Amino acid sequence: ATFQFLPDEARSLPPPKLTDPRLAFVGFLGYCSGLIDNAIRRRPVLLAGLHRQLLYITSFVFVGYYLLKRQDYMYAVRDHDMFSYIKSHPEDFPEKDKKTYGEVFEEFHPVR
Amino acid sequence: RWQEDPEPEDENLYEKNPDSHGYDKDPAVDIWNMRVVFFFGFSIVLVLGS
Amino acid sequence: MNPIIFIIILLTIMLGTIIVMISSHWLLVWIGFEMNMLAIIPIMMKNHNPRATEASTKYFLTQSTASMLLMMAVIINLMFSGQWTVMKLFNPMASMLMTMALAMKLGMAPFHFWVPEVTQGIPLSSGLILLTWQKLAPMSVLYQIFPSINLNLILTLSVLSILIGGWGGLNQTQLRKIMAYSSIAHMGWMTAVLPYNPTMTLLNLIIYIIMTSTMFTMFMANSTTTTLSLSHTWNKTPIMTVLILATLLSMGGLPPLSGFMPKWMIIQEMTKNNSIILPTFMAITALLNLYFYMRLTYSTTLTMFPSTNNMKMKWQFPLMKKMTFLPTMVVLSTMMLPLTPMLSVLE
Amino acid sequence: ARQWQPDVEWAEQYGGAVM
Amino acid sequence: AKTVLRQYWDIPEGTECHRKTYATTSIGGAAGLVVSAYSVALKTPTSFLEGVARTGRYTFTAAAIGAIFGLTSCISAQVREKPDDPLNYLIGGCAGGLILGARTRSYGIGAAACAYMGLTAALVKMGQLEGWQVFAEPKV
Amino acid sequence: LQYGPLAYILGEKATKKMTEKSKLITVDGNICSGKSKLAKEIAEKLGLKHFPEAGIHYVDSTTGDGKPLPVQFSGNCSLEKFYDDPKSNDGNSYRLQAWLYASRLLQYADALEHLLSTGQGVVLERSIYSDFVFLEAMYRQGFIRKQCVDHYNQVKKVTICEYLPPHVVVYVDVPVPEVQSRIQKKGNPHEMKITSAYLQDIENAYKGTFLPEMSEKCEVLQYSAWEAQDAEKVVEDIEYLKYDKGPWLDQNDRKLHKLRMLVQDKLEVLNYTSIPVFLPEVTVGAHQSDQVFQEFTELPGRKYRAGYNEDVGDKWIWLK
Amino acid sequence: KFYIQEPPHGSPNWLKVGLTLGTSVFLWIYLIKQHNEDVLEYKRRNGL
Amino acid sequence: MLKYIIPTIMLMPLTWLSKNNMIWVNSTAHSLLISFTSLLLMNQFGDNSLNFSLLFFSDSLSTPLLILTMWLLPLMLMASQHHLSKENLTRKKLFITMLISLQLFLIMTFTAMELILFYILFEATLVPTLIIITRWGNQTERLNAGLYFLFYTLAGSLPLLVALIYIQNTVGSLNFLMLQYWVQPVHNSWSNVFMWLACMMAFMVKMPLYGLHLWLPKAHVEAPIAGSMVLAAVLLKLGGYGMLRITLILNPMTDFMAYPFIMLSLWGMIMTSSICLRQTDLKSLIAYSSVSHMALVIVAILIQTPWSYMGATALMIAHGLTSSMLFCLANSNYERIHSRTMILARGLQTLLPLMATWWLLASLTNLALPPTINLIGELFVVMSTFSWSNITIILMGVNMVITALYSLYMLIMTQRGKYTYHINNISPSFTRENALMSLHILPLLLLTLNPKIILGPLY
Ligand SMILES: CCCCCCCCCCCCCCCCCC(=O)OC[C@H](COP(=O)(O)OCCN)OC(=O)CCCCCCCCCCCCCCCCC
Ligand SMILES: CCCCCCCCCCCCCCCCCC(=O)OC[C@H](COP(=O)(O)OCCN)OC(=O)CCCCCCCCCCCCCCCCC
Ligand SMILES: CCCCCCCCCCCCCCCCCC(=O)OC[C@H](COP(=O)(O)OCCN)OC(=O)CCCCCCCCCCCCCCCCC
Ligand SMILES: CCCCCCCCCCCCO[C@@H]1O[C@H](CO)[C@@H](O[C@H]2O[C@H](CO)[C@@H](O)[C@H](O)[C@H]2O)[C@H](O)[C@H]1O
Ligand SMILES: CCCCCCCCCCCCO[C@@H]1O[C@H](CO)[C@@H](O[C@H]2O[C@H](CO)[C@@H](O)[C@H](O)[C@H]2O)[C@H](O)[C@H]1O
Ligand SMILES: CCCCCCCCCCCCO[C@@H]1O[C@H](CO)[C@@H](O[C@H]2O[C@H](CO)[C@@H](O)[C@H](O)[C@H]2O)[C@H](O)[C@H]1O
Ligand SMILES: Nc1nc2c(ncn2[C@@H]2O[C@H](COP(=O)(O)OP(=O)(O)OP(=O)(O)O)[C@@H](O)[C@H]2O)c(=O)[nH]1
Ligand SMILES: N=C(N)NC(=N)NCCc1ccc(I)c(Cl)c1
Ligand SMILES: [Mg+2]
Repeated sequence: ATFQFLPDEARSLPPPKLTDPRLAFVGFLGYCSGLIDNAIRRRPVLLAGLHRQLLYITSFVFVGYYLLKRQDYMYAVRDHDMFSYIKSHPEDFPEKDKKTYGEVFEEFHPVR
Repeated sequence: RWQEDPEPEDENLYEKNPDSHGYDKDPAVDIWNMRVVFFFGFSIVLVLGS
Repeated sequence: MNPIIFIIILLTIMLGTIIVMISSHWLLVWIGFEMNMLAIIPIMMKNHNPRATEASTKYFLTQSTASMLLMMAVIINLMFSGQWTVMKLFNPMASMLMTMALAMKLGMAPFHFWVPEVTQGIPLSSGLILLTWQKLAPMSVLYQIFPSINLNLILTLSVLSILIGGWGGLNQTQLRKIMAYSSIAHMGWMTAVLPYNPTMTLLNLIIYIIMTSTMFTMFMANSTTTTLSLSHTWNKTPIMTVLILATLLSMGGLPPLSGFMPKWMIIQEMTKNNSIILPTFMAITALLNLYFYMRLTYSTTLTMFPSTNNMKMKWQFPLMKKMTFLPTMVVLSTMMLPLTPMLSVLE
Repeated sequence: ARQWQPDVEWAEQYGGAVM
Repeated sequence: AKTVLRQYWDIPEGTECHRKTYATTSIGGAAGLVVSAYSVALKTPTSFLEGVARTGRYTFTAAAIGAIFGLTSCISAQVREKPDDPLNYLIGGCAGGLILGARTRSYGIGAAACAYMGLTAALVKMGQLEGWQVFAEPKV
Repeated sequence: LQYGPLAYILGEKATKKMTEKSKLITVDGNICSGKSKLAKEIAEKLGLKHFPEAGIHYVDSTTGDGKPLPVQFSGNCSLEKFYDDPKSNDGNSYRLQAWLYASRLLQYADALEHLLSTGQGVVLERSIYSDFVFLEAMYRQGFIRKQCVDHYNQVKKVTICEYLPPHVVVYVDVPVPEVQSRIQKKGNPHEMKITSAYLQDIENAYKGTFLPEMSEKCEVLQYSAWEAQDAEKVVEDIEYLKYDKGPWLDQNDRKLHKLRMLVQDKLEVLNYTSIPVFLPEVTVGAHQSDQVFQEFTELPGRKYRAGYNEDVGDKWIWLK
Repeated sequence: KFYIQEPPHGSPNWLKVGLTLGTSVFLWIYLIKQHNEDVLEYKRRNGL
Repeated sequence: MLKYIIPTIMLMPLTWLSKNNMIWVNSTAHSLLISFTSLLLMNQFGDNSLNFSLLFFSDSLSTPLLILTMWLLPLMLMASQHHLSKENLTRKKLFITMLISLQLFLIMTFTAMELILFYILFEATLVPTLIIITRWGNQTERLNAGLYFLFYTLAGSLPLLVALIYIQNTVGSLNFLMLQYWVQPVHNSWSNVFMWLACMMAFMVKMPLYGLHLWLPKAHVEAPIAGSMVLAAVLLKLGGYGMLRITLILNPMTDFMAYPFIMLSLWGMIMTSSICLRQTDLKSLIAYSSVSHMALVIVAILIQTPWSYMGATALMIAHGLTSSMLFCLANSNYERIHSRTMILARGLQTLLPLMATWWLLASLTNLALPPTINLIGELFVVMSTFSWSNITIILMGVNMVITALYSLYMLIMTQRGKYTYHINNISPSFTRENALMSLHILPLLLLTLNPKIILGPLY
């Protein structure tokens, strides 16, 4: 759908687990930003403003959840498009008969 | 040509602490840093590892 | 300048860019460029000095000329297609003129001469808009007309930008002129991949904007505009020097930092198309960028330059600059590589 | 022996109009 | 450019070395003029004669490298009866670099020019044989 | 709200606070000319804020707890050492004048900020506009080098241009022979070493450059030794001045907003006082710079931004 | 030490501290509420 | 590998949250504990490697390199804590952080299944190494050394990135387990000649190959001691490790493409050994000894025989412990006389009798006295190189003669003869220094009892 961040069809995909390792990483980036925010302003890095440090983790996680949801949808679309095309053009994707190594001939290159 | 701090003197760790192990200026920390290296380095890794 | 007037003009700079990006009609695209140009000149002239006047004039003459070749391309396209829709052009002369028009707007070599001079002559905050936000509108047009773009023309502009951007930065001590030649070099990467995968042009544009904003924001933080003044930062804000080092290494494209992601993904899309020589040449020539980034790190973070006695008076005063989004931007400039697959959101 | 750090003569290499 | 390059590429290697020199001298002469035009424009000469004198040097030097390469490379092909050999161009590319050194009157430049021009020329011949694409056409 | 474009938009405009009494007054004069007494008495009668003359430790008095810091944090520049050996190899003479100008520059910014934000006038003792008289006196006597003056003029050019001169320039004329005598009566052993040629150069600079220049842009009132004694008669002269010249007539709220933005940001005020010009007298090597900066952050209340140091009592740091 | 001037951040700004903590609380509730609907709609569309 | 990655990452919080005076004690104690658990990687089977997940796997090539890596971290901390005594506290914690992050990149480099994941970590090791040399080096030339180190590496690495990406397009995967079964022969053509060079030249620069080595003596003379330990012990072996992996997909083209590089190595090892005889700088001498030893490793990898790979693995481990020990010994002299000139301080066996024992043992391993694992590695390479071409025994034999000459020259020049009269600050060896040397030599000699665990996958 045109200019939609997440089209409707994406709802038939399983949403990212809130324990997604990628999401856990995004939350870690939010935490790192909070510490840097304390440092550049010469505040105690770990302790100063935990209300601020908390909004960093939340905002990164909140934004990163939907970015991950669209990331998954866009790869699902890619596979859907690709598999459908292979079905629409059987003559371009033929099923070869696989020989076994007993039959296929490969040259031997000695290491002497 | 500027305002500079001269070249600092070499400090012999032995003069203040003749029993220094060379790990730290503070004697108590110097003892602990020796024990962990020897206990973990030799008693654990090399003996139990071997 | 009145604060309300500054906000209105700044919104008109953005409005013109938005018009270019939502227009389906070539005339409205042209209007968006004129509106953007009309609103950015007063931001260049803000501090009213002979250098700002020179920069504004050189910018106006270059942008005004490029806009005229753009409109000529549009009218030729109307002649040979009888329509105004923003898409592939229907005349090879129209494509050449529009491609050159957009190269001039972007400051790509050999149309690059204005970028170092205009950037040097305007305040840091105006240079930030110039080297980041002003790239969006011309790139959004390229994104839509690339099927008709001449491959030899676009790749020649890419190659020249990387070489001239790499060589030009070697001779600079002014931070604003180092960022200008860095910009030229990075534009070459964005257009080099455009014929093959436009999604990677967007990826490179986005990450470049993040890193460029991070550097300009930290230069603005200490009000530094030269190498030597920047070398005093260690004696004022030691943290700011570590952020500059990390960001500069990222701009240089070193793993495991974010800035390696665009070079990595562009090389991938070019090798899928059996382009080996060009990406190999581009990567090696990008070592010029890494060299004059490395010098900034040496004089800023990895050594301690001589300071001055009056520097001690600054120890007693906190940083007061807004430094908006700097904590978030610096983390995005460095620690994004593990999330590279997220690039499919741009698809 | 103290670690070497840039002096005035070294720093002046970056104070010119060009490199 | 396409026409002159095609003429050089579309005649068999190592045969009719007087023609090849016409093609590589034209490429060399043209490149020298392009340098002259930008140089004259960006670095204004003090007089009309200086501007013409500068153009003559760049165009002659570039054309001389073009002729020698197209001659040295072709003569070695017939001499060695190895028409499809990158080694021929390596010699042809080096000979060009030596001329650049003499015209610039610098052994260091002449020594460096041989290595880069000889190896660059050898790579171009490999590209032609193997089908290497510089500006590859989009395929996927 | 901290002051900024938003606060200016909402109504905070300097023309609201300012009145016929929002004036910046500067008292100048040679050494031991009676400036401080006169300036302090002018301030009380007119109800103005009084800034004592900016010394070496002025900056200390505006940050932290306000007490002077050890001299190594001002660069070891010393006024006493200047009188004892003004031709010292260590360059203390110019390091002092460079430091003092920066201190005056900071006091002027503070004075202007007080005027703009509250509308109340201020009285100062010397300023960045008259600080050069000590520079010239030092040079004529050979206490500093030609390069140092060049450096001073570089810094002054890119800093004094941003500000507005005082409305009133009160000046006290005390000829050198009386200045001589008034120094011994002070009893400071270091000052008594002052030569008269040095004091004459100071006088020549004031009467040669300062007063002629400031007459075109400010109101200048000159007083003799006895004239200065009746502070009430000095205030009477101030109260009936016309005020019909100088750049203050051209100031509008747009300009005073931009000016107020500069003076509230002290690191922007002091930006160019540390330009990378490598004079021996003001250049500090990396090891000395680094070692002293480590000490500074070890001072009480100095490690963190003000309001986040719980070694001096700050609270709620986890919610700030 | 006991600062001569009142620091700009002498005491907490309880309006921002109120809005900061509330905004975090709001966003977290919104996210989990959204994640619930996403899972339920996913199962619904997929027959689960 | 998470059981090694996660604890390594935890060393960063431990250092930063450690009490001001416990940074060296805490980091040393817990990095030694991590080294202990690294022995659990010895669960190796005859046929199948140890494949943990889609991302990481461990075989008998990577396992000894992992154990050497995690062992080297505590040793680097002990060696650094004296010359960093006056450093600022937060700058101490940043120095330890650079070393911890170097270990993190190294253990993931040696266990990545896929070659692009290997490439990214292979390159990530530059950033910490560059920062250590340039930030904590001592002299002016540390800035040039960082630049030569950076650009020599990248000039080779960038072509490798292109080659690896091209391989994934054509083969479909860069997973190393997958490549073992989908490997196809490389036929003659100029396109393949440059694919071979692209795949190998990045690793050649790391070894380093003779001709491309001139960055290494620069880095060693300018690096801090910890920099020199990791650079010599492990970072050089990134090139060898990558070669032993990537040559799988370069056959049979290696049959003739190896000739220029075997000639460089065989002749280069004689040249670099002879240079060692005339070096005036003790650190430069030890640097030039690494180039000579790694020439054997290059030849062994390129001839591709079961004996040569077994010898190649043993040398990389044996060299790693010996070269690191030699750098530490020279550094202990430097920390006294503050000079790297070899002829400055003579006759030190008179003044430091026990440190002369360490000097003797390190020299004996360096010249490959049997049955040290230094000789087991050297001998296997000579055996295989003889079957490659019998004449190589002449070059191999000459190198051993010269190798003994400069190894004992260095011992004789610094430890024997008459002491230098005016150097009067030679303090008795500290317990820290004596333990530092023993933690090098004792494992190195212990491995002669069980040499199989360092012979590699072809054992
Ligand atoms: C599971 C998590 C594992 C951790 C992985 C860390 C990955 C790197 C994350 C980058 C962000 C680091 C934090 C940003 C810097 C802020 C901290 C600082 O600048 O100084 C240290 C500071 C203590 O100094 P102070 O100013 O006095 O503050 C008082 C508070 N105690 O505050 C402290 O005392 C400690 C704060 C953290 C110190 C960060 C140390 C630098 C880390 C960056 C170096 C590169 C990281 C390694 C690269 C490989 C990636 C895994
Ligand atoms: C790409 C994959 C990875 C994912 C990337 C994610 C990037 C996008 C994520 C969003 C990035 C911005 C988030 C920044 C969070 C920090 C904001 C904060 O904590 O502010 C605390 C407080 C002011 O916040 P406050 O105004 O009270 O918030 C209530 C709003 N009604 O106290 C303060 O004074 C804060 C001062 C420091 C803030 C920096 C300066 C910018 C100003 C921000 C204003 C607040 C923005 C609120 C963001 C909420 C977004 C949900
Ligand atoms: C997670 C997957 C992705 C992995 C990619 C890699 C992630 C890296 C992300 C980098 C983001 C920047 C965060 C860096 C935090 C470093 C902490 C730090 O800055 O040191 C603390 C200190 C702060 O100083 P200050 O706040 O003013 O207080 C007084 C203390 N001197 O500062 C100082 O005083 C230090 C002054 C000396 C400067 C020494 C410089 C050498 C150390 C550089 C380490 C950082 C290198 C980053 C580059 C990438 C490394 C892999
Ligand atoms: C399986 C995990 C095993 C991890 C093992 C890690 C071993 C680390 C050994 C360090 C032991 C040091 O333990 C130490 O004890 C006392 C508390 O009793 C603390 O306090 C001590 O500090 C000083 C040292 O300067 C001592 O002289 C003094 O006796 C005491 O005040 C120290 O802060 C702590 O460092
Ligand atoms: C910077 C200077 C800009 C100056 C602009 C100058 C005016 C430009 C005029 C553009 C129109 C030129 O028109 C050019 O000639 C004829 C037009 O029938 C076309 O001719 C060509 O294309 C058409 C295809 O249908 C056919 O005639 C034929 O295949 C071929 O000859 C070209 O495709 C067209 O590009
Ligand atoms: C440190 C640098 C080391 C450099 C090492 C140099 C190695 C030299 C390898 C020479 C062989 C190169 O690869 C060679 O290429 C051509 C492909 O065009 C192949 O030959 C093929 O194309 C050529 C075209 O000229 C025809 O002559 C030939 O009929 C055809 O079979 C050769 O069968 C192959 O042997
Ligand atoms: N070199 C130098 N000395 C200065 C400067 N400002 C003040 N001084 C010295 O500081 C001392 C005291 O300041 P003065 O006002 O001039 O002397 P005074 O005794 O207080 O006499 P009053 O004007 O009444 O206050 C004098 O000895 C001055 O020489 C300066 O900018 N440069
Ligand atoms: N290479 C192009 N020109 N087009 C492009 N960006 N993708 C084309 C193929 C593609 C790739 C990834 C995804 I996710 C999807 Cl949905 C589709
Ligand atoms: Mg006084």
